[PDB]
Amino acid sequence: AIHVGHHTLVFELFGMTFNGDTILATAVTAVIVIALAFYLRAKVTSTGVPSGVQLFWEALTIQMRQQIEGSIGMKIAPFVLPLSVTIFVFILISNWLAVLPLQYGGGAAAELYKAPASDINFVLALALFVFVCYHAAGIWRRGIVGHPIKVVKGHVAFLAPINIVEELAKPISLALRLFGNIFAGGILVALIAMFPWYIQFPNAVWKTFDLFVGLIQAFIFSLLTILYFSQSME
Amino acid sequence: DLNVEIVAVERELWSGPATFVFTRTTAGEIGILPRHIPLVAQLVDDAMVRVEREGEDDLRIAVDGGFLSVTEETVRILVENAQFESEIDADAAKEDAASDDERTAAWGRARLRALGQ
Amino acid sequence: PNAIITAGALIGGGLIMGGGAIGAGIGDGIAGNALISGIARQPEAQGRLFTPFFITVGLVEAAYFINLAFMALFVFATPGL
Amino acid sequence: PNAIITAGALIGGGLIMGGGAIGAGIGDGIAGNALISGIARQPEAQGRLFTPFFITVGLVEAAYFINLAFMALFVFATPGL
Amino acid sequence: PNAIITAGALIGGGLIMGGGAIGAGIGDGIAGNALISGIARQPEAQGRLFTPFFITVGLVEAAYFINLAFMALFVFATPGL
Amino acid sequence: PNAIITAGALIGGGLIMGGGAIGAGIGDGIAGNALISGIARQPEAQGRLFTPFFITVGLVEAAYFINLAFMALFVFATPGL
Amino acid sequence: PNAIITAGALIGGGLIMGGGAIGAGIGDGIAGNALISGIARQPEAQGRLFTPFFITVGLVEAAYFINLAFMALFVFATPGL
Amino acid sequence: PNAIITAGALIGGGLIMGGGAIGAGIGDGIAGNALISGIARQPEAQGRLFTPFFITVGLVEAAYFINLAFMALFVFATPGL
Amino acid sequence: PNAIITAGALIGGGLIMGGGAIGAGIGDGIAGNALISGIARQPEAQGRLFTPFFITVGLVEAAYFINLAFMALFVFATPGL
Amino acid sequence: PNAIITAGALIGGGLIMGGGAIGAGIGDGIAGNALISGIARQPEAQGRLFTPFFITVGLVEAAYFINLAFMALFVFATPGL
Amino acid sequence: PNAIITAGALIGGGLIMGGGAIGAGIGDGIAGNALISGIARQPEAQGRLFTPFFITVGLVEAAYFINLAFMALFVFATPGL
Amino acid sequence: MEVEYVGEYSFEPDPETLFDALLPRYIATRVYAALLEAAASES
Amino acid sequence: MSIFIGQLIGFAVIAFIIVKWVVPPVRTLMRNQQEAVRAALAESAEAAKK
Amino acid sequence: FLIPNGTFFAVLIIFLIVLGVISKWVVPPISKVL
Ligand SMILES: O=c1c(NCc2ccccn2)c(-c2ccc(N3CCOCC3)cc2)c1=O
Repeated sequence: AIHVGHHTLVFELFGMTFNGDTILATAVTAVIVIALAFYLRAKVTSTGVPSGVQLFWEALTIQMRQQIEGSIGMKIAPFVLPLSVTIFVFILISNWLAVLPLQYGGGAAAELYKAPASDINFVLALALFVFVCYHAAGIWRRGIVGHPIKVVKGHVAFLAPINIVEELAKPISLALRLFGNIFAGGILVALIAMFPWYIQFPNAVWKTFDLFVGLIQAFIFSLLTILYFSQSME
Repeated sequence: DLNVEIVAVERELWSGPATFVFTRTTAGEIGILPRHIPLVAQLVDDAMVRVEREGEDDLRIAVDGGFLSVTEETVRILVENAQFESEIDADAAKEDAASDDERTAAWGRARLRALGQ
Repeated sequence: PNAIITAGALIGGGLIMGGGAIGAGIGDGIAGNALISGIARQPEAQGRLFTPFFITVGLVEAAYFINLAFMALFVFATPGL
Repeated sequence: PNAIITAGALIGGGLIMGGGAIGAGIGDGIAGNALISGIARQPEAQGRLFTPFFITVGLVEAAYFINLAFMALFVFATPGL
Repeated sequence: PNAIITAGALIGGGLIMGGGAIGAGIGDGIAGNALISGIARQPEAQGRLFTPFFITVGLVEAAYFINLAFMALFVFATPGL
Repeated sequence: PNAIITAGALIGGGLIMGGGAIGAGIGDGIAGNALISGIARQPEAQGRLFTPFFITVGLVEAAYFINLAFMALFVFATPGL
Repeated sequence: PNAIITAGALIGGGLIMGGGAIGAGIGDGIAGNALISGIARQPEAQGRLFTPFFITVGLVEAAYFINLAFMALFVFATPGL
Repeated sequence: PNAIITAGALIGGGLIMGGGAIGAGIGDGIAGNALISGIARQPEAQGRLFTPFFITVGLVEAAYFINLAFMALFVFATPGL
Repeated sequence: PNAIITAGALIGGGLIMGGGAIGAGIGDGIAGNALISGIARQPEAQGRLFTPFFITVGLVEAAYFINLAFMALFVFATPGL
Repeated sequence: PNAIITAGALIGGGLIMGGGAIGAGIGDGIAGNALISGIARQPEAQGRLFTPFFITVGLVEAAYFINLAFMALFVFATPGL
Repeated sequence: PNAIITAGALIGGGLIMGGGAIGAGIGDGIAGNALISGIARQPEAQGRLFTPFFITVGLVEAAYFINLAFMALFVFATPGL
Repeated sequence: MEVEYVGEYSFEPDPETLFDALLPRYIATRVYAALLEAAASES
Repeated sequence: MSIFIGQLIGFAVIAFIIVKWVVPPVRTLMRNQQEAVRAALAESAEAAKK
Repeated sequence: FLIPNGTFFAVLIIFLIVLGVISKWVVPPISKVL
């Protein structure tokens, strides 16, 4: 049978419970991202032919700057560029790492590395950080008094009740879209684990979707973050 | 009934009454019977036109970059240059349809469509 | 008593996902229809249409995946059990 | 007694959320179709089309949210339970 | 007896709200599609267009809100209880 | 006996009213799409498109309201018992 | 026995009416969309377009009204009692 | 037992007619949208447009009427009774 | 036991043919809308368009009739039972 | 016990084939609408349009046939007995 | 108890796949409509239109397969059993 | 070209692209009319 | 083990797919981009020299 | 499953650390290169 939750390495500290497996997966993806960043630093050059990681970073930064400038120029929001990029890779590397052959049989199926996005804590951390950050940006640009006023007013004043709710919806959905996309997958690949090995082709088909959908979800998450910044920064 | 005025910048080509007029606009094929809604459209660079009227045969026109206007009584077809079926030369059109120049190739293909295929 | 509630929760979650999948599939198909039509009309649109497109998908998927979240509550954490 | 009421409430909430998701996904996809088509026709429209768009999206998702609220009133709270 | 009637009322209200939300979301998306397309094609007609838009939405939402009115009556008044 | 009949009547009335809501909302949205687009293309047609519009809406609303009546006949009155 | 058949008949008649209403509303909206678009394009086309329109509606509403009669058969004089 | 079988047959026939009515109404509306649009665009082509129309209708209505036939089998014959 | 299985088979077949009817009617209506729009555009093309139109109608009717055969399997040769 | 499971499996299979038929019919009709339209505008495009068509149909029909297989599961190899 | 839960899980999975099939089929058809229309308008655009198409498909099919997952969860790994 | 307002229709595929394709044609037609007027005047 | 073997074979299949159909295009793009960077560097070079 | 716990912070800090490394040693160098 399938299980939901059942996190491993769970511990308790400071009066709070922590999912050890989720933290370990987040740390693994974070250290991979940091290794990529430091390899760029060690091998970044403008006077010579770029490295592979340099090309990847240039492409991602150019894309994110293109989305930012098309909605909110970096003269107003230069800080959302280092954000939108990391949110991408942090999510992307988080999802694609689940494509490694790290699934085995306990007889219940288990995985050494389970995608952090499959945990509500990871997605909520990312989504609420984005929420707080772009609300702070909106407060800065419109003022602590004017920002709530323009948030409630929105584009149409008399639609105020439909505005506030949407503002509270942005984070939740921004999280739930990421979690549901990956959590669901965590069940599919577990269900595929019930097949015998010679029937268990379905992993190849789903894994490719997981690559595709993880890339799409990283892109959508980052781009919706940029859009939220564009909206909250006038 | 319809009256079709196929007019060229140089001169007019035909203005007699017609029952049905058919041609390839840039949006696709189109046919017109009387009382059609007023319209403005651009013909494809290789557009061919066919007009059907009482008794007489089908009048086929090789049209170069024309424009079709539909009015509450008239249907006018402006053409940079248009040639009737009775005037076209098969060998010359065949040779020109393969020309490298886009305009020349389109004109040749229009002339072939005026004959067939 | 728990069996009845479990069957009801399964049916409810099935309805949740049926609606979510209908909405997601149809909305994503419509958004992709717009994307494909725009790219066919003006090829370079490739560059600029993935921003509004993935926003639309982002809106279409939300209503789906939120439902999916509320499915997990229905199926794995049945509120009224 | 309460088992039947809870099962009925779960089924009703599933219906609410399925209908809400269908409406939201399909309406958002339809609105994003117009948004994508307009941006394809005119890239500058990128700027001005989000105001009509996000009005639509919001009105379309109102029905989703109100429904969602009442689903929270169905499964967590339960009239007649 | 009251348990069965309450479960039926919950299911009926869920059907009402699911259908109402489907109609509301899809109709609002369709109307906003016309609004967005018109504003893209004719930018100066924005104010000119919000009148026929909010009218149509006002109709669509009306259909929704009537249904909501009834759903409360189903779940809180529950005729025949 | 009256409990089962009343539960069935509530479910049937919910189906009637939800289907009427879907039809009314989607038809009103579709008609409003034409209204908004025509007004976008023709400022003057504003006056003359209200006649074809309210006729269409009149039909779309009619099927809705009839359902409402029957829904009442299902829930307030009960044809069976 | 009669109570179960009555509840089933009420549910079936509700399904009939919901389907008939969805079809009627959406078809009438789709036909009125063409009517409004044609009358916006050509304003003098009104008298010409009411014949194709009322035919379509005549078909659409026909499918609706048939569902009424059978609904009555389901609801009043329930078969198989 | 027939009570249960008869109730199930009534629900099944109601589903059959609901689906048939949805399909008939929506397909007839869609076909009449094309008929009205063509007769608006080409007033003189009505005769050439009604033959494709009544063909299309003749298809969708068939799907309706076939369903109706089977409804009777469910409602009056009740094969499993 | 059979009465329950028979009622379930009847409801399943009702869903089977309801979905078949919805799909058949709407798909045939859309294909006929395309056919009628094409013939209004180019009234001499009636002969050419019947091949794609009949291919589409054949696909839709193949789906519909495979579903009607599976309803027949459900009702007259109920699996299990 | 087995009777209830079989009835539920039959209802599930009826829902699956019904949704599958809706999807197949509507998607095939939508794709054939584009096929017929494109062949109407471009008579010679047939050759190049049957490849994108049978691709998209190939997807849509796939969604159908998958369901069919699983429905056989539900009804012949019904899990959970 | 397990019989009721199994029947509910089967009905829920049937709803899940019905919705998934509807969404996948209709979205694939809608995307294929754009693909066919664009390849008709721009025959040389086919290679460029597959990327927007297979992305769109890749979305809707995903929504399908996710449903296929949670059906297998309901049917083969019934939660709450 | 200046725009002059006079005082107190369907399009395929859209009126803006048609306008773009027709303005060069209008300029060509006016140049042609000028050339014919010049030829008659020269004669 | 059976689960591990099955998922490993699936991973191998997807790896082969990406290496034979996804790696080639991406690789090109990387090389074409590098071409560009080196080229621009050298062109600045020649413009300054010239 | 949907109830958060301390991991919400544990992830957040890590993300911030990444948001630091990228915001200092990635984005500024890449912007300079471009
Ligand atoms: O994602 C995003 C999403 N909605 C997805 C969703 C969440 C819950 C339920 C259903 N759908 C939105 C969104 C953002 C703003 C907005 N408006 C602002 C202007 O004034 C009207 C409201 C409307 C929508 C996403 O960005």
